[PDB]
Amino acid sequence: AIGKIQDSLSSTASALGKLQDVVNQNAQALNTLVKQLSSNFGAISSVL
Amino acid sequence: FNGLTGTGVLTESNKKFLPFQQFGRDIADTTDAVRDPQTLEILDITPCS
Ligand SMILES: *[C@@H]1O[C@H](CO)[C@@H](O)[C@H](O)[C@H]1NC(C)=O
Repeated sequence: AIGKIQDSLSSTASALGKLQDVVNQNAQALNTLVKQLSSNFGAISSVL
Repeated sequence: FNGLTGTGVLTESNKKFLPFQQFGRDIADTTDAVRDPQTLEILDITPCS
């Protein structure tokens, strides 16, 4: 059983999807926060 | 640089700007790299520590 868990963890990349989604969601939030600086918000330019 | 005001550290770089490109931009449209209008050389802009 230990060998089977070793083989499954070595073969299936979607086993740790429960942590990969957390990391990806943090990446999406950070990227959205960075990209929101590009919006004009009705002004003449987005560059202060 | 040509009216573009900012604070940062100018270092020698290897980003091959195309001959018609004057300014480089980041994800949040901050000025990443500029070409000097006097001597046609390439420089990064890294904000100070
Ligand atoms: C600035 O001066 C240099 C000579 O020092 C010259 O080669 C260059 O063409 C000048 N810049 C422009 C935009 O003409």
